[PDB]
Amino acid sequence: LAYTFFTSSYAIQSPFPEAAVSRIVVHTRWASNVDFDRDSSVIMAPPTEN
Amino acid sequence: FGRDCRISFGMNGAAPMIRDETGLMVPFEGNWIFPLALWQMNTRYFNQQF
Repeated sequence: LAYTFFTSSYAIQSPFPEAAVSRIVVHTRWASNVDFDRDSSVIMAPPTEN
Repeated sequence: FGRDCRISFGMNGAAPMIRDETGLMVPFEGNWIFPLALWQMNTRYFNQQF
């Protein structure tokens, strides 16, 4: 496929990652903006990472 | 044409097609009807194919 077909080539933001493979990872409050931190985050890495 | 106007590249010499309103893949020919808002949301892409 010519590069003109893909959306990324036009610098369009996407709601989802544009990748060959994507997975779901739990990351508590990864987008939150809080005033007081409860300092009990649970964060993993992608499964390719230990 | 409506809000859903997905375009598919033609492969191995076949002409590219754009989705009709009733859902039929049609080539880039003939007489079409566009709402203005349709072009606005896809200016860069449309202004490359047409």
